Amino acid sequence: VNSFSGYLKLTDNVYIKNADIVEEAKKVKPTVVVNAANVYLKHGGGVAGALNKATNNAMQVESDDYIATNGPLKVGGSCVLSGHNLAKHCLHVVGPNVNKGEDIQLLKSAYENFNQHEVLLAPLLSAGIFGADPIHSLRVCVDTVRTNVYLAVFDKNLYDKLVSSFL
Ligand SMILES: O=C(Nc1ccc(C(=O)N[C@@H]2c3cccc(O)c3C[C@@H]2C(=O)O)c(O)c1)NC1CC1
Repeated sequence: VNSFSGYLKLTDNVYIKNADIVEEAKKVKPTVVVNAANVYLKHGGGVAGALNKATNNAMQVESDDYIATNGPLKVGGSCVLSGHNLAKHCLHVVGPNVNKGEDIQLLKSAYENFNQHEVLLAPLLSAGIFGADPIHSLRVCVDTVRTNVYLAVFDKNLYDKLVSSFL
């Protein structure tokens, strides 16, 4: 039993809810919140900008030190940093950005990072301003993640479409 509430169950391990992932992290304080990161951990907009803003820019400060030490992530890769006031940990995962021409096959590799954590609060990778089809992202998520994932979808219209079209 866990504290996530009001989710629709899609499969044995994947749950989804129309919710602002920022509001959901503050309320649950999950062990892991996933950020929709880029390779530079520059949290400007979309999900990333929102999570960083909620940390009063502490996420960005920590991220800049991480990059200065380690260099950029790989597309499809991840790193674990602090969850600040939102979660114990933040798993920064880089999905391909279609608006940069990145290979959509990297989306499966990106979701494989979730398998290193037993339970996660997460957004759909590569959706929103990353430019991929969210229906496809959900399919890849279900078919790749084996650990327990609770997906927050900000847009109600999109949430309904994801549920209604789910096979
Ligand atoms: O500002 C926020 N939250 C917040 C959450 C998500 C996002 C975001 O961009 N989502 C993305 C989005 C939007 C529309 C269609 C989409 O396919 C996606 C993918 C992604 C998502 O929905 O996962 C955001 O811009 C801000 N909270 C403050 C009031 C406290």
